[PDB]
Formats: sequence, structure tokens, C-alpha cells
Amino acid sequence: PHWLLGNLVSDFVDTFRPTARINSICGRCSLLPVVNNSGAICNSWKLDPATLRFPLKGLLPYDKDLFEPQTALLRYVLEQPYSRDMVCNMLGLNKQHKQRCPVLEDQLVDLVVYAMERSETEEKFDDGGTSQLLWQHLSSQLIFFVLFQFASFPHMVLSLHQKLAGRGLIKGRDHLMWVLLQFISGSIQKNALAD
Amino acid sequence: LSALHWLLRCTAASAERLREGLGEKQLAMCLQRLEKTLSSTKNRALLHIAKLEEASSWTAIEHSLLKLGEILANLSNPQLRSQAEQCGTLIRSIKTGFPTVHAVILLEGTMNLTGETQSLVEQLTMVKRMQHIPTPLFVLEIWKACFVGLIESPEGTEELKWTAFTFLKIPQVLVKLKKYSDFTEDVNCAFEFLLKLTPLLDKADQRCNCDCTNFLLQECGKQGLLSEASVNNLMAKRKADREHNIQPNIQLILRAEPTVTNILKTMDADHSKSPEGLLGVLGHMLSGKSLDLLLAAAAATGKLKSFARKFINLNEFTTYGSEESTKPASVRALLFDISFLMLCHVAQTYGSEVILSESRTGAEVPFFETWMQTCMPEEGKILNPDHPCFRPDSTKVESLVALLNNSSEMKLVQMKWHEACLSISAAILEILNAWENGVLAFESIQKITDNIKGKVCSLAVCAVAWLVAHVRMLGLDEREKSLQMIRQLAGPLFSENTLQFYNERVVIMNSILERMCADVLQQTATQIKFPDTMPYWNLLPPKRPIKEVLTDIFAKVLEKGWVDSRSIHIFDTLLHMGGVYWFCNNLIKELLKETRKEHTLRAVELLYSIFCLDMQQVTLVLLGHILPGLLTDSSKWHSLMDPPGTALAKLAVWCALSSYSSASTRQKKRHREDIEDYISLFPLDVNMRDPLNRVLANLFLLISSILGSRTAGPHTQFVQWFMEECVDCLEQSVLQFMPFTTVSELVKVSKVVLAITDLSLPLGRQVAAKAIAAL
Amino acid sequence: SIPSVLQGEVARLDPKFLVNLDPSHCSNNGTVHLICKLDDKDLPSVPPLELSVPADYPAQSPLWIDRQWQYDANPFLQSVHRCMTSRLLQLPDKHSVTALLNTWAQSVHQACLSA
Amino acid sequence: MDLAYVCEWEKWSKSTHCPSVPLACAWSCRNLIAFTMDLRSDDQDLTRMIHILDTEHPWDLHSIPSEHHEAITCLEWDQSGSRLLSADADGQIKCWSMADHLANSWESSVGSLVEGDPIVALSWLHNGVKLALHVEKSGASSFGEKFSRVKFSPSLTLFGGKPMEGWIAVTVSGLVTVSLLKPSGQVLTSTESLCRLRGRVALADIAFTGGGNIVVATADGSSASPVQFYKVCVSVVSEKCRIDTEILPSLFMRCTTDLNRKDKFPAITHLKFLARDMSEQVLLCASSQTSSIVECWSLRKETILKWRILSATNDLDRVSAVALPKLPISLTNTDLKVASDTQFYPGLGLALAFHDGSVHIVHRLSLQTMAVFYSSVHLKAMQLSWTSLALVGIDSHGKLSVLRLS
Repeated sequence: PHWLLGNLVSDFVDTFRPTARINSICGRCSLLPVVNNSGAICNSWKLDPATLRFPLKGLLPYDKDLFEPQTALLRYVLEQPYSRDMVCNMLGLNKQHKQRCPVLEDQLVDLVVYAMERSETEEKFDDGGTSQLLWQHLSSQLIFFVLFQFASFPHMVLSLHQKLAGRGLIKGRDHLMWVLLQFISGSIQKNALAD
Repeated sequence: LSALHWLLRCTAASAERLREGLGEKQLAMCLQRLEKTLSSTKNRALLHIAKLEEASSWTAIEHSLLKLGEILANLSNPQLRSQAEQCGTLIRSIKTGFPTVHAVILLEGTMNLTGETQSLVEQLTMVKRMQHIPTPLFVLEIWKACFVGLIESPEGTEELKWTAFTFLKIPQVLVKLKKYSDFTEDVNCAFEFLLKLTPLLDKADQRCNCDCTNFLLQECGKQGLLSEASVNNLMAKRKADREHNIQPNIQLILRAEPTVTNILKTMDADHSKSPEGLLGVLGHMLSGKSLDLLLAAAAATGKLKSFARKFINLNEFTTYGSEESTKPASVRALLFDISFLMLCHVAQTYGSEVILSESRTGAEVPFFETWMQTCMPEEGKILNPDHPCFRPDSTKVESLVALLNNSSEMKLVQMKWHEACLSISAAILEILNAWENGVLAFESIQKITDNIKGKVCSLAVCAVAWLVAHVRMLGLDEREKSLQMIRQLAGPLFSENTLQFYNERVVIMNSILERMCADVLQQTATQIKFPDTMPYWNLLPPKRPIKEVLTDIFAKVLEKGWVDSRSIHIFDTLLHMGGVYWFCNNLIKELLKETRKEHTLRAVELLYSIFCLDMQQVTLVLLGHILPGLLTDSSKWHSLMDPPGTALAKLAVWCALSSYSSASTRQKKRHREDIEDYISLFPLDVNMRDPLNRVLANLFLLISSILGSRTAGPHTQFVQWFMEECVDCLEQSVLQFMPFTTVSELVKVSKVVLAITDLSLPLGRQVAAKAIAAL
Repeated sequence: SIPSVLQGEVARLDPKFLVNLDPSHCSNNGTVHLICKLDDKDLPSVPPLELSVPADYPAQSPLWIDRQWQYDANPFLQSVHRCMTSRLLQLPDKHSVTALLNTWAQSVHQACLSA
Repeated sequence: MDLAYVCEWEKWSKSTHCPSVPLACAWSCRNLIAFTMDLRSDDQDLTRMIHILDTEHPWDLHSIPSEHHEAITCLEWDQSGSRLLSADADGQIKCWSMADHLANSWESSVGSLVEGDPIVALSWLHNGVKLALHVEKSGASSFGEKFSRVKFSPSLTLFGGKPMEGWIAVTVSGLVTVSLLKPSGQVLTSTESLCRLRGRVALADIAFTGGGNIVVATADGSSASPVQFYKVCVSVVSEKCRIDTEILPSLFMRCTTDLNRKDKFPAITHLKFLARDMSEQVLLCASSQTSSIVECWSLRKETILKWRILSATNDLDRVSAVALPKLPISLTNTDLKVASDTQFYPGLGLALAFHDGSVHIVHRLSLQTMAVFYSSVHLKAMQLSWTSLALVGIDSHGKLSVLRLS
């Protein structure tokens, strides 16, 4: 607040702490759905497409985690197979209009670097070992989200370059190149080569 | 005064009624008015100025006080007896170590061993008068500082300098203190104070490898600080506490100082012009550590200047030649080498200003003085390789390159060695151009370097000096060839044609070339490995910002409680690097974020000694830039709270007094560099073109303006404290610059600044009582 | 030093007042401080009524530095303080020094006639 | 030459009891002056305010209350006119940008910090655009002939032809720091010492070269010590900035080898490259308490590279400020001839204020005085304009004056 009001306003908002405490589903950050492709989305899991925050009724002083971007929920849903329509129903994507949704793009990049880390752990003790399954699902999911311009290709690639710069993640770079080959081979003729 | 007497009589009568009674609140109220009157500074000042006119009523005051104290002390109270004791102390009112003497002694030991004792005695008497130090604790801090600095010294020549500093400079300091002030009883007390500290003395004895307290007590007996009976019972105590083939360095130094005097008096005359005797004596000098012992004794005892004059005059005598044959000339060139190499070693160790003549009537400045002036690298001196000093002729330099390409000289019988040494720079310049074109092979370069470094070693030093200047100017990729020249000039010995004393001249020359090349070979990572000898060199971390260095060293100096030698060297390099303003401002910031009384007082007692690196410039920054910025800024003066603020006011007044009453070579160079217009900086609405008078006048105008204004806050408490320690710290003058309106205003803000300043004549009481009563 | 308008206002006072300068407090840097008097047949309120006349007199009407400790411990002095303070409250803005002197005198007189 | 206006503070001058500080001044491409002054009334933040003065409406002076705890050393506009770097003693480079595209509301979200070390030189990185003006083609009836781009390379190109934006600052220790602004809000910082021998840098300056190398000149004020030179190369190790320095040929200074009376002028007081992107010529200014010497030097090769002097003034008063031109003239021999014949002198002048009132507009190449303006108190900061027809200047009072040079 302003330095002249000060305590007079701040303590006031603190007395609205119990009301916000009434109107909070406890453990809402750690509750996760079971992804069904059926549609008819329950509106509990909808996030804000601008900032990945839960949409909150009122202007109360809610608990500090409810003002954070819910990346855990979105990463859990993107890691599941056939969670294509559910991510659109969460982030309000519509497919009649292309938008370049940025937080979706950053979450997809972080999913790629997480797959690259988990491939660089060993990937050789267990041949299947959930790694190549993850890379196949990443291929399918990322093809859809870059193809309809909900995310974009070159910003994704150069942000991916900034994440992998200096981290020294080299054992499964062939898989990452394969996924990029899926995008390029899918859409080289539609866009200019400078992309 | 009469009402105070009536109040004392009221307490006496009411206490007598209390004794006869045993609610008698009359004593409580009487004592309350006593402490309420006497608690004010106005009333106690008014009674003190009332003292003078009415003598012998004070006697009745104190006798009534004594009877009052008896009758109250018999019938004590859980609260009123403490009150009566407090009021009695008020009517009568009408340690730790001393880190500053420690750090001043350790600073003078580390930086200028060669300084005169009178400056040190003046500074120590100053410090003794600023904070009022008893004489036994003062001399104890001197001895404790000396021994601690000896123990913490690195092995090598610094241990020699510290042994010479304790055993030869400090007794002369105590002698001049005995002159310039019952000293034997105090120094004997301080010696018993010291002899309690057995672990310090045993650590020192392990480094000394002898009883260095015995040598101290015999030395202070020789100087006359101590009586002989005191010396003998102190040595008895020390032996009793001690019970639970090479000579040590202290005996060598104490016997080597008379050899310094007698070597002066015998080599005035060139051993009656016998240069072979000179060669024998100087070859004994270059035998291990003997030169360093003589120099440490001569530096600690003030005779380094005469020693340098003697070797310089010997050098001038051996510059030219006479009608000689082959053998006699060999001796004369060796005399040139020994005198030159020892003069370079002196100038690299004890500074260059002992080599200077400081007045040369006539143009006949010697060869070594000009060579050192224009051609030798020092710490703050970088040299121009194409200065006109390095380009003497074109005639002689072709004769010299033909001379170096002839063979092993064969013509040393007449060389005029000053001309040769001045010409080597142009000679190796042409050699370098020949090698850069490619017209000279590497193998002929080896021949020329052998002809330089073989017969006479000073030629290698002159060539390496020019090479260091020339490599410092070059770029990165262009350097590669010229560094090889140093690798051949500073390489291991050329053999089988050496004149005499070759290995010792090689050892001294390797030291000189280390200290010449070190900076350039730091710029590019190049290891030459000439042969620790540079113990305090390259101290800063390579990448860390320099405030972290400053705050870490000041944190460690506070948590120890004294300033090390290494810490003194890093503080010097930061003062040279970040400048005075940055240094003083950051140290004062680190003061002002302390919250304890003990740590603030210790930090101030250390920071005075740290600022004694360049006291004068630090006072100009402190009273001119830091304090007006803290007093004028309205957001800043919350930092001027009670605990750090009193300490800061103390440090400012100590700095002002010590700068008024009135030191390192970097600081001399940098203040000679500095240009500023203090008349323009302080426009001001004795000389008054001396900048310190201008800063003091400006500061006192600021103080009067702060005292006169409204909005009293912490800054007003600051200027109150500043004026109070100006009063208390003075003997009598910094306060000559005070505006006379401050006399009126200071007792409007209330007190001691009147009652001390008046000097108490019968008319002086009238002006005192006028000012003190009138708020 | 002292402005001419203050000198004229002083020269044209009623002989009841004996205005003088103030060398006691911190002055000669800000405003002009005055301890004048009350010399009248009617009994007087505490005499100093220290008045701080700021520079540029035809603006920033002067303010009386309050000193309540002397006006306490006495009923008459408390009454004169109360009435003179109320009369300063009722005084119009940009008042003069003569206005303060006259309202002080009339407030003392009101305290006399009341008790 | 002539005085257009003099804008003074009202009653807010007479700084008392606290001494003066050096001022900064920066004229942008759009005509906005950013400058600091020593107001010193009831606060020291009045010496930490950055005044923005639109030159068409000077009465309206905006005053950014910068949160700089020590005194502002350097101000620096963008290559455009849209951002302003400001750095003070004790680190803290702040990058002010406009708020809601108003020239009256500035706010900094981005900055660097090398704590405790005073910034002594500061520059934006070069974006590779450089054009040259051919005065002898003034009638040539096509703008491609008159103004032509000169194939300059930007330091740190990133994935395309596009330069990164960022700054490089040089501290009073040996430290240099580069901060690179991403197209996103991220900022990469790196500090590294200039050379291994860490030493005082009391004056410093930054130029750029073709090839994307920064060239930074350091001096420690002593005027008998060399003015050293370093080549800095910036890179991004894919995400981290990386600085590669290399020593260049240093120079000493004449008036020290004068040998008649060499002791005077013991302080180098201004070090300036002749223009940023003109890294081969250097203007130095040695000064005593009363007199001074400016000198121009050049790197020109034959030791392959070697600093040789071009010219020097005879003896002056003490130079209080120095302003170098910004108009990028083509500088070759035919254009010198035609600009001497047809008297075109906008890009060939430096302005030298002095400690008396006078101001000298002096030639670039051979420093002979072209004009003299007597003030009728000295200019503590000067700046020429981008077309170099007017120079702005802050005095040793509150006064800010704009002079027109014909």
C-alpha cells in the first residue's frame, strides 16, 4: 500500500483471511484428474490461458499458492496419451482461431527438456523403460500443438536452445531431432524456410 | 548554591527525624528535588560556575554531604539509598585494550621502517592524548604489537626488518617519549604486564630461537629506560617462567649495527685506496644474509641515507678508469658490479627515496641516481621505452654492439661503465629489430646474451629494465620474441670466465630481476623461474568486485581486534585502487551498520589507524564529503543513531585534530598527481587557501546551521557530540574556525561547550552564567 | 536588519507594550522573535508571549510560540490562556502583531471581569 | 557562436555546505536532453534526479527520481532515442524506458549491478548500422549518393542478421561487464577482469570496430603512466555471455618526454575516442591545476601497430568539458577539400570548454581553433547535437544554455 495508509489497509485485508480460507478447496494444487477423451469438461480444471492460474471468485486474500501458475497440473495432463481435447478445454483453446498461446508453448518446451533429462539418466537399463514411449507421445502432442499455431515453431526452437545451452544434455539428442523432423516434414511446404 | 545547601540541610533534618522515628516521605521528596535539580546539565554547570565566586562554602557542602551519607547509609532503603548515592556522586561530579596504538605500531613496522622516529613519536603522543591512555598500558601495547608483528612475519627479509624494528627503532622511540613527556616506573610496570603473557613470549621465543625478552631487557637497560635492579628481577621472573650453533638474528642485528657505523668510517677512504681489500669486504658482504642484516640495522637506526651515499660515491669513483693493464681493471669492474647491485637491492627493498640526494649543488648527479630515476621499474613507476633517456647516441651504440659481437670483451681495461650501461638499451633494441626482421639467428642471440650476462651482471639488469618497459608497451601477439631475451638474460649462469664472487652476484641479480619482471610476467601467464622474496604481492582475487574484499577484511579485523600485516597491505592496495572517497565511504558505511556499543568503539579505534595510510586526504573526504552528505540528507540521518553516531563523531574529531597538527609512497605519488580547486569546491558564502582550513570552516558553518534550525532529530545529537568531543579531546586548534554564533546557540540547545571554553576568570564567570542560564 | 514595517509597527504601538528583541533562543536565522511586555493598570497575563514574526511581513501571519507550563498551576493564568487561544482562533487570517497584542490585552481583561 | 536561451532554476540554486559533483549530459536522437545537476536542497536525492528536457519546450522539465544511492557517473541514450542507461558509483546500471510511450514517464525494469565498484565508462552495444555523408555529392539529386551505409558489423549477432541489444560498462577496478537483453525480458550478465594485472582504471572509454570487437581504453589519471588498450569480444556460449579480452598497444603521452619542464600537466583528465565506431583515433587531455593540453593519436600500422601523435594544442586554460561531434562525415581527402572550399564545418568540430568562460570549437584532425565564444562561471558539461548545429551545456550554477554554431 501507500506509505501513508499502511497498516490501516493491510491489516484490514488480513481480516478477510478467514473468508478466503472458507472458500478454498484444500489441496487444490495437488488434485489431479483422470484424463478421459469424452469431452464434457468439468469446469474445475479450467485454467487461465494468459497466466496458468486458477480462476478465483472475488478479490479476497487467497492462499499464496493459488496465485502461482499451475504448471504441475498442465504437465501431468500433457504427459498423458489422448489428452488433446482436455488441454484445449483447460486453456480455452478453440481451433477456429489460431492464437500463439505462450504459456502452453513454454510448458511444451519444459516437457521436452524434461524428456531429454530423463533420457539422459540412463535409457539403457530398460529398453522400453517409459522413455521412448514418452518420446512418441511427445511427437504426437507437439505435432498437434505446433500445427494449428497454438504454439509456434521458431520461438519454441530457440527457447529450447536456451534451455539446453550449457546444461550438457547429450544422450538422446537423436529423439529430439526426430521430433523436430516430424514438425519440419509435416509443414515445410506451408511456411517459409526462415521459420 | 545556597538552595543546594538548604536542600542538603533538609535531607539531614529529615533523615534525623527518620532515625528518631525508627511515613517520612519528606526524605523521599527532598532527595527527589536533589536529583531533579542536579540531574539537569544546566544546574550542575551553574553550580560549577557558582563554585568560583563562593569558595569555602563548597567545603560546607561536602561536609554536609558526608554527614548526610553517614545518616543515610545507616538507614538504607531499597530505593532511596541508591538515590542518595547517585546524588552524592553527582555533587562530586560537579578498561580494555587499546587497538589504535597496536595498529599504528604495526603500520609503521609494515610500511615505513625507514621513517624517522620523530614522526612516530609525534603520532603516538597524539594518539595518547586523543583517547586518554595510561603510560603502562601504552608501552604494553607497543611491545605487544611489536612481538605480534614479529611472530606473524613471513620468513625472509621481513623477519629481519621486524627484528630490527623491535630491537632498534622502538627503544629510540621510548627514549624520545621519555624526553618529550617517572618513565622508568611506568616502563617497568609495562614490562611486568608483558611478562604475564607467557604464550605470546613463548611463540616469539620459538621464532627468535632465543630468549628475545632477555635481549629486550638488556637493550632497554642500555638505552636507560630501565633501572638495573628492575632489569635483573625481570630477567629472574622470565627465567623462572621459562623453566616451565647458529647465532639467532637478534644477536646478529645488535652486533651488526656497530659494524654499520664502523664500516661507514672505514670505507670512507676506500680501505686507504686498496680496492682488493674492498673486494674482500664486499665479498664477505654478499655472503648470505649479511647485506640484509646491515641494511635492516641501518634502516631501523636512521643511517640508510648515509649508507646509500657511500655506495653511490663508490660507484661514481669506479665508473671511469685509469691507465690499467688486464688484472687491475678486472677489480674495478667488480667494484662497479657490487656497488650497483647492492644499490638496486636497496632501492627495490627500502624505496627509492633513500637513494636520492635531495640537493645536488652543481649538475654532477651520479650515474646510479639518473639510472634509477629514468630507467628502473618500481611499483608505481611505469617507464617510457622511447623516452630520450633510452636513446643516448648512435655513435657509441654501434661500438657497443661491435663490442658484444667481438668476443669475451678482452677490452674491459677501459670501458666507462656508465656509458655502457646507458647504451645497452639501444643496443638490445637494435638486436631485437635484427631478430624481428630475421637477419640474426637464435644462436647468435645466445652469443650476445652470454657476452652481456657473463663478465658483468649489471648489464643484464639494465637490459632487462629496458626489455620490461618495451614488453609492457607491446601488444599481445607481438611479445613472444622479446620475452625470450629475458629468458636468456635472466637464465642460469654462464661459466668458466667469471671474474670473482659470481654465485652471490647471480643470487642478488635473480632477486632484482624477479622484482623487475613480475608485473609483465603477470600480464601474460609466463613462468621464468629466475633462481619467496615477494610475500605481499598480488593479493587481490582475480575477478571479485573490490567491495567484497574490503568488507571481508574489515569484518575479520573487527572480529580479531587488531590489524594484521597482510591486511595492511590489502587496505593500502584498495586505497590506491578505488581511490580515497570510495574507501572512506565504504568503511564508514560498514561502521554505521553496527548496532553494539563495544563493536562501534572498536571499529573506530581501528579505522583511525587504517586511515593513517593517507590521513590528510582522508580527512578532506571525511569532513568534506561524507559528513556533509550525512548531515544534509534528510533520509540519511536515521543512520546517525546513538551507538554508531557517537563513535563516528569521535572518529571525525580525531581525524580533524591529527590532520591539523600533522605518509606512504603511493600516497605521495597520488597526491602529487591530484589537481583540485578547493576554493571552488567550498565557496564559503589563517591562510584559508590551505584546503583543510577551508573544509573545517565549511563544516563549522554547517554545524551552526544545523544547531540553529528547527526540526531537531538525530543529526542535532550528532553535532552536539561532535562539539563535545572537540571540547574534551583538545588540550587548549581546530576550534579556531568556529563561528562565534555557535557560542550562543550551543547552550540554547544545551552546556560543557560553555563551561570549558570560558577559562574561568572573574569576568569569565559572568559570561558563563549568562550563557548557561539563558536557554 | 529588522524590516522597516516591523520598526514602524513598533514605533506606533500603545505605550502599554515595551516590545524588544529575543537573544535567548535560536534567532537571526529564521524569523524575528519578540518578548514584549504587559505594563497596564489592569493585572497582566504572563509577560513574554514570545512572537515569531516571519520574513515578508505582509503574508504568513506571525505565530505565537505556546508556553503552557507557566500558564498552568494557576486558575487565572489557565483562564487567560483559554480565552486568548479562543480569540486567536476567532481572529481573521493574515493578522498583524498589533492584532495579537490587542487580543491578548482584551483576553486578560475578559479574565479579570469574569473572575 | 550565438546563445539561443538560458534556462535557470528559480531560488533552488545556492547549494550550500556540500561540495559539487561532476555532471552528466546526453542529447538523444530525438531532441531530449537527459542531465543531472547539483540542486542540493533539503535532500541529496536532488543530486540523484535525472532531468529530461525536451529542447523545443525547455520550461517543462521532467525529473526522474532515480534510485541511485551514489552519484550518477554516466548517462547514455540508445541508438534510437527510446531508452536511457544511467550508471552511478557502486555499480547499479539502470535502463530507463518510457511508460505508456510518454516522454514524461520513465521507469526502469532492467539493470545490472557490480556492487561497490564505480562504473567509469558505459556504452550501448553497436547495432551495425553506420552511414557516411558525402558532402561533395550534395547536389547529386539521389539520396543513395549522398548518404551511404558503410558495411559495419554489429557486436554479437544472434541467429539471423539481427544484433542483440545490451550494454558494456567498465568499472574503476579492472572489471568489465556486458549485459545482453533478450527479445524476451531476460538479461544475461557477465563480468571479467580486463587483464590479469588488476589495476586502477580512473578514466575509460569504449569504441567499436568493424568485425564486432569492442576496444576499451583505460587510464589511471597519472599522465606519466600508459594509456592501455584492450580488445573485448563478446559471445554467447549458447545461453551465457562470455567475454574475451586481449591487450593492444598502449601509448605514453607527450609533454612527459618534453624534457624542458615535463613535470607540469600531471593529470590525464579526459580520454575520448573521436567517435564510437572510430576506434583508431584517441583524444587525450592532460592538465595541471591551471593549464592543459589535448592531443590526438592514431593506431596506424608500420612493431606492426603503434600509436603515433597527430596534433596537440599549444597551451590552454584548464579544460572543464569536452564534446565530440556525432555527424558521421566521410572524412577522406576530397571531402576535406570540398568542405574547406564550400565552408561546411558541422562534423569537423570538437568543443572545448575552459575554466574561464570561453568555449573553443576546434578542428578534429589538426587541433587548430576554428571559433571562440566568450561567456559574458564555466561549462561543466557540454554536448553537441546530432546534426552538430547546436551545443547544450550545463554551467557551474543552475544555468543550462543552448548555443547555436553556424
